[PDB]
Amino acid sequence: GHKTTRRVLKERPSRRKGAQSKRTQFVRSLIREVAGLAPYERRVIELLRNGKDKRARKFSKKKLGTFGRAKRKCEELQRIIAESRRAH
Amino acid sequence: EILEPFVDPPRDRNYRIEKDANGGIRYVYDEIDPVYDSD
Amino acid sequence: SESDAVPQQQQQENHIRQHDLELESKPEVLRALEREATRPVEKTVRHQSEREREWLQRLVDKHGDDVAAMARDRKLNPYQQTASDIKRRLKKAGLL
Amino acid sequence: KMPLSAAPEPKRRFIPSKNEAKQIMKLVRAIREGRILPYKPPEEREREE
Amino acid sequence: DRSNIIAERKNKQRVLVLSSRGVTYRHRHLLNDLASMLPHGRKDAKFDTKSRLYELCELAELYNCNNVLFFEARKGKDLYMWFSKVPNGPTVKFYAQNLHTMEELHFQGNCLKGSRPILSFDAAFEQEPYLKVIKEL
Amino acid sequence: GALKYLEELSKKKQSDVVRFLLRVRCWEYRQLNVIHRASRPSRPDKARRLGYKAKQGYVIYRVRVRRGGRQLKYQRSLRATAEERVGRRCSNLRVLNSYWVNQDSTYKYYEVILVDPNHKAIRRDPRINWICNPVHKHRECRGLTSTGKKSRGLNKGHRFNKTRAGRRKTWKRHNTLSLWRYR
Amino acid sequence: QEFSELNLSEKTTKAIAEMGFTKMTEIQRRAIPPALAGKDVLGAAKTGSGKTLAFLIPAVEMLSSLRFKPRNGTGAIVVTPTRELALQIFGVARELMKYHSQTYGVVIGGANRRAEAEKLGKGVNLLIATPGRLLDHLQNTPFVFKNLKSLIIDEADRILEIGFEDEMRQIVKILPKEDRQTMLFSATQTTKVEDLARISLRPGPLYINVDEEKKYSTVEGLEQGYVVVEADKRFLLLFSFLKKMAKKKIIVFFSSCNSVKYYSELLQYIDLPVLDLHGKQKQQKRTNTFFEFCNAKSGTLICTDVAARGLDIPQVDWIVQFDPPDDPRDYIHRVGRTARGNNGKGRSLLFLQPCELGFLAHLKAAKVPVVEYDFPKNKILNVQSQLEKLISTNYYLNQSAKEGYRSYIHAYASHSLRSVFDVHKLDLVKVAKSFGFSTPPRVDITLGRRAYGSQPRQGGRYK
RNA sequence: CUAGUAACGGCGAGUGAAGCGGCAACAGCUCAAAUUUGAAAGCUGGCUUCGGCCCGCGUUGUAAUUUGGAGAGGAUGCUUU
Repeated sequence: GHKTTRRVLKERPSRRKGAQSKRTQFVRSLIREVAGLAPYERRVIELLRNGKDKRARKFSKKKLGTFGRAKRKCEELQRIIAESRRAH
Repeated sequence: EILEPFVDPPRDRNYRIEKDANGGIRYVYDEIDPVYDSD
Repeated sequence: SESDAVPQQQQQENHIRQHDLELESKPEVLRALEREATRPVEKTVRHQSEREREWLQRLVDKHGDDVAAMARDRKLNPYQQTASDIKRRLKKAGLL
Repeated sequence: KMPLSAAPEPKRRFIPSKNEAKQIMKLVRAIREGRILPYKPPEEREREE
Repeated sequence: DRSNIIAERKNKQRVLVLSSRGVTYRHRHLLNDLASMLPHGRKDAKFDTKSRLYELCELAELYNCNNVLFFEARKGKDLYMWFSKVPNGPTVKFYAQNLHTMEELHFQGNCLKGSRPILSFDAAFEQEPYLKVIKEL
Repeated sequence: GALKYLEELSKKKQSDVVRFLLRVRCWEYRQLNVIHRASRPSRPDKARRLGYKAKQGYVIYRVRVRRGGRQLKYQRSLRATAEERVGRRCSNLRVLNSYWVNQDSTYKYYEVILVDPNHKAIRRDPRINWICNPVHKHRECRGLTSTGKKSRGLNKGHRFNKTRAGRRKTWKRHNTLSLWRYR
Repeated sequence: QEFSELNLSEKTTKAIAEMGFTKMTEIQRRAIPPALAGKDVLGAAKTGSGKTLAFLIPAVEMLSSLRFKPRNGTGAIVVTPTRELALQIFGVARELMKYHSQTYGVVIGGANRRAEAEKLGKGVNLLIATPGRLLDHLQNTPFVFKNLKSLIIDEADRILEIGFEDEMRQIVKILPKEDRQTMLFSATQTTKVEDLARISLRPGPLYINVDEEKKYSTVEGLEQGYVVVEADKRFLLLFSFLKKMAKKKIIVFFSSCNSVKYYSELLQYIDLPVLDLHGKQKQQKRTNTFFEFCNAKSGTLICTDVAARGLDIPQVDWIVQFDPPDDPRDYIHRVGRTARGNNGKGRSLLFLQPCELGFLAHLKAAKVPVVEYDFPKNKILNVQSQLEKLISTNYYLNQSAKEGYRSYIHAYASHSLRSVFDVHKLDLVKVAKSFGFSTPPRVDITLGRRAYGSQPRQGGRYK
């Protein structure tokens, strides 16, 4: 509508209120190994180690409630499988 | 076997390359068969 | 002229003074308020402690004017202060 | 192999303590007002008592 | 042979019936009433709006489906319908205007469930290529 | 330091370590009294982020609450019932906050951080002595804790139109016939 | 022609007078008057002629004449290949704007991205940048670059050699073009340099040639000595060398200015007298120090290899390359020729770790005779415990050690010969022990299938 | 005032807001997630000749610093009690 000269704004410190911090990633990874897995996470990991990815995604979706949360959990457990094989 | 004495030595696809209707790039993936899963 | 289209260049007259402003017929109360706001005041210049003067004195008695050597000195300057800070403290003490 | 924090180390970890300096100056002010008793080495306290 | 079709030549067709997040009671009722007519259709709901559009093909790959019928809802009032062949086929986006579901109590008729329906097209469904693509979808 | 790790651990409550520890503690709490004094918080990260301090005048109290419906559902939260029962046992204390610590098949266990308003360590601290004022007498009974703030719908937005300033005050404002002098 | 002849501003004249420069080279005298007239400049000068002032005088004059402010963003952008060249130009620009109210800043790959983002958001009038980080800040950070009037591209042959071709293509595409004066410099003239001059500069350039035609790059009359030393003892060996080759002339080359400053303070405390040439001092101090070293019977001068690239190297007994060379071809040929000398032959020693020995294979391919220098283990003066106590107790030396360690790691990471010098093969604990640390400080070494049903995007706006 | 509007409803009885706009009044802050680590620097009690002495709480964290349209650490030079 009306013409005004747009400004470039100062970078918001509230932007990315999640974590790009390496220390929180370190703490999250260490706790995962120390604590272990949930029973449903162990079932998903035993399906993923057998190559049954479709069943794993359906089980995760059923027990989490969203396809995005299921995808994120399946990627996390696949990453855990990858580092476990690398350590093996 | 390096040829130039002081330079750095030079150094699972699921789609198909097909021309689209407009003339750019179109990707053709593996077709889905409607076979019912065991689960 | 406005070489760069700046809306603020007509407004002019990165650190500013923080604790005050630098501001540059009528009713009698207004004139009295200006007079009492414009009258000169004292400053109460902050002095230095005896131990700080002794520290700056001992620092001068060994190096004289080499403020870089005084900063390097670990024995006589335990808090490893920068030569600029010690020079400022010497200037405030009048020990140059 | 490296620390997790890349933050700088504060200068306070390389210079003598400032809290103890304030405490010692408070004690010096207390001795000068005679409020507290000065230092006597323990053998003096043993031979006095 | 797990095709679940017993015939001479099999018409392997599977539909994935899906609804968005902000659907209404009317849109949900239309979803339930339309998915009841399709035996080869699977019902799921609450697809994530912020997610990409092609992720619907990944959701269909999970259920071995080659058709998706998407119920996109905008503002909690507007219904858009997506008819798409999943791997590489065309997509038809539609807007649904006036809805009258099966729960409406004035219709006085009813039919079986999975009875192979006679698909009655219009004569404009061959005299225009876009209506031909819609017709075949 | 360690509280970041404990927060990340508390976020995995079905993992082996946390599941094992929760079951052993649930067994012990089941065989204790319904409302019993806890020497220290079992979840120090959670208590610390809710305002608990290891200072004289701060008290933890563990409480078990029978879970389930009251098909009439109790519009009061089980966490609110916990704070009210503890607030009556410790009628000289002010309920600061509370948090979930455990759950069983028939009970849900919560820990309530309380504050003594008559201790001199609390009355001298400007960060907590607001609770010494008599307007904070029995905050759990008037919906003034966290559960009370959630159950009363005290949020900003169009979704909370009838409850953001009080439901009954809004209803009284909308049902009042205002007649001015010049009509 | 002298610097007082042109009608520069009085602030710029005073700054150049303080530097001590009263006479120009050919490239300054032939580039500054046309560039002050607003004409784009194509150059053929090498490193060390004085091209830095030749592109910094018109930028400073433009910034002062248009009265730029920190709220106006970038006015001039100087793109450099490496971070140490950018830091040298930043030191020169800091000396040039001593009286100018305009701001100046550096943006280099390997530094803090968030601190650089805040620096760019506050407003940097003259921006000396590295292409990858400049492109990253131009694409993902909010800062004002709409008032750009000067784009200087410096040493374009090296930037096209490293592989920043597509980065500069996107940089020129992003940057505003109308009323922008472009000045591009390159010591050679390739097809990629011609392509860059075609996309960047306007249809009418001005082509200026200041280059010696008699380059003596013969591959037979040379002899390069090397010493194989592990990382954790490297400096110790140098210290022993610098205490055993006293009463001699030694030039030592380091990769960064920060490590030169750290080792200067370190050798001041560890009672070994040296002379330092790093880009954090006054130009006058540096010229006087180099003049004093050039007219001395003995002594050792420590400096950066890129800082002494444009320096008249005198007759010295030893030329030591302590850090990896930035330009290995230039190092071998030209630095070996300046090490051999006009009179009785000096020697050029190179410090090699036992993970960069493939350089020797390169010396096998170039047919350059090599000489191996070994050292006894018992003749190394072990001052490691004193060094660690000094680093642990002195806050200024700890800061300098951290800065030198970070600068060494980043310069090693941004290396042209990544096969010979790879940061991933470096043991950070040992090199930090060489710098004087018990534990290595934290640094960043670095700094399938397409989606099912996904067809390429054909519309929409992404910011 | 919006406004008996939107919205919901044996779409009957009816029920029934909110943003903007004008006004009254206006005021902003405290923690948790950091190692004070070159010095628990913090606090409740008791004894008092009232000035400073003991026991205890507390390191499973009491002071100071910081609260994301922020902040810290160094450097820097002015300005404040």
